[PDB]
Amino acid sequence: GRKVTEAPPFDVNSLRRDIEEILSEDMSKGPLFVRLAWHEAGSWDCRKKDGSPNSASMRFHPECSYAGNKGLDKGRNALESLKKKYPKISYADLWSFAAVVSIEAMGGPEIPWRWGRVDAKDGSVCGPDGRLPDASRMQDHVRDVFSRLGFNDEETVALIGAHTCGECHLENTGYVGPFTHDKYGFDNSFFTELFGNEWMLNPNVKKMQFMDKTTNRLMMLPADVSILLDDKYRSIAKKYADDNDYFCNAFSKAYQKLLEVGTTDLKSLPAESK
Ligand code: HEM
Ligand code: NA
Ligand code: NA
Repeated sequence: GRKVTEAPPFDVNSLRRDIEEILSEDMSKGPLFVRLAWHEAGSWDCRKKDGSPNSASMRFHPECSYAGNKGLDKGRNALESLKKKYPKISYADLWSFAAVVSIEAMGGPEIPWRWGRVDAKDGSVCGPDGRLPDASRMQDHVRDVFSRLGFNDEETVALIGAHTCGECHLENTGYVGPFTHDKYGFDNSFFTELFGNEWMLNPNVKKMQFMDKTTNRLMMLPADVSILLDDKYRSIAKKYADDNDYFCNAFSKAYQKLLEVGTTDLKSLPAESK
């Protein structure tokens, strides 16, 4: 084990500023980068110890063409110019970093980030499909997926609270709309809106989704509203709705863990780079 501290081969403080500038020109890329890094880690099986998480294996087939990753080409493409500018960064480090920077940019927690991920060089390391969650399914499927990733219920609910930011796109997943009225803010408001609305069927979307009664401008997936139906998940979501600092600190710990599954030999930044 034992902590290793070392300056990375790239200029992390300049890289962070370049990412922030991308976000200031196009805030929609912030939630996109958070989803990108999550899908790159979401292939993990903590039992089989496979799926090539945190390795930018999503840059290869078949993983890049799995339905759960549709739209993430826009995320990969959006970082190619920073890859060229900082050529000593791995794609895996760049994706994960861009996600932690995005979260901090949207007013979210400052999430500790370590470097050293090594990029997949071919498709042979890609694990199979059906590792990413199915939005059309409910709480048992959610628990099955998050237990396979190595998370408990408190970490599962906190991670799903990332839908505080961003929105669904019909062209990517057949789902449409934001989860909150502040989609470029990172806070507990996915839980506030979840408890604070009556969810009804949206009759105008072919894939089954909900809308809020009050405005019809929010949406929830079946997997999202399954947090209300599971007694255990509901109790945990209420704690997060009630206490944004507790939600932010739970999300920070769980998202760092996510961006580190199936990794070795990671390095802490020198206090001044972090
Ligand atoms: C039950 C588990 C989850 C399911 C079923 C799920 C499903 C989805 C779907 C279907 C979208 C819409 C994607 C699109 O059309 O562009 C989405 C967006 C998003 N998801 Fe998830 N998700 C889950 C968990 C998570 C986790 C764990 C995170 C991160 C820790 C995450 C973060 C995001 C973000 C940030 C967006 C917005 C992307 C953007 O605005 O481009 N999700 N999710
Ligand atoms: Na992967
Ligand atoms: Na929000």
